[PDB]
Amino acid sequence: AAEYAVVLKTLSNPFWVDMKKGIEDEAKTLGVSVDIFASPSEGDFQSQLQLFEDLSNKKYKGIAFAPLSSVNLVMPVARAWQKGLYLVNLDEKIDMDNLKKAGGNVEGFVTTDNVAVGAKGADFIINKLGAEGGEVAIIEGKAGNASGEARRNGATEAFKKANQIKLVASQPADWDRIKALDVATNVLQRNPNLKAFYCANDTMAMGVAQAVANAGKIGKVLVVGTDGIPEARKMVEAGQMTATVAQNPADIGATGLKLMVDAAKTGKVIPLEKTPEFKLVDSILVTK
Ligand SMILES: OC[C@H]1O[C@@H](O)[C@H](O)[C@H](O)[C@@H]1O
Repeated sequence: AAEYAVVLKTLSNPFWVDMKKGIEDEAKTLGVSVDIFASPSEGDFQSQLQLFEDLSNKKYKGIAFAPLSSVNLVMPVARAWQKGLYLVNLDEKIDMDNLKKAGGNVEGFVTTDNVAVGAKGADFIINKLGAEGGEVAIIEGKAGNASGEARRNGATEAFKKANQIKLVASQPADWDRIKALDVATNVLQRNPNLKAFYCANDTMAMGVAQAVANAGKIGKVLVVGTDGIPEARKMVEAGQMTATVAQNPADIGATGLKLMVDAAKTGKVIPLEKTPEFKLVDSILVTK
């Protein structure tokens, strides 16, 4: 067992594959050993809990983690903090109110500005639709996930400021390709004048693009994703997706590791009452 553990969401999604490789590179750069785990699937709240708990029970100095939901890892993260492990939250913000109640904290949180991500996606759709504007929809991540909610809120508030836009639907598809395809299919059927989807990640954006194609509407309905996974960047380049707000999961991972290693060197965990370190990794809009 290595010095440090990492718990990621699922390597079924290239975003997490790239974060894993970023962390592995940074561990070599820093000269520290890392064990990296992930759940089979997005659905696996309980397994991810048991996985975290199994790690906390061994001899790791620190754990960096991206929880599947805001709440599923609260109790095991508290347990690790109590035991004196250096904890870093990656990407997906844990519920800090529930974590405090459980008697835990984290050294730091490393993420994208997910409000600005939503805003960039919406601002690009507003720019593309021009003065005519029209009806738009948001395809959300899992309800209550800080990542998704922030992108929903940034996009919504951007759309609201533009008179010529009407947000007709804003619905969860739980980071799932087929659920995103079903939701978008139904949004299209109910809203024959839809002009655009903003999608809180690329897994969902690719299902949305498939819904648009199925309805005969490629190019006529814009599709904007988030993450910049390889298949979405290809869809963008080929005009099957309009754009994606790329993230840098390698840098989120590498920055989170270094924050964990820097914290462990102080030889005391953050006090319950202290505000964690906060580091932002840039986003970039990818277009044709
Ligand atoms: O795992 C689903 C999604 O989780 C979010 O928190 C990440 O920032 C990525 O958008 C990822 O695709």
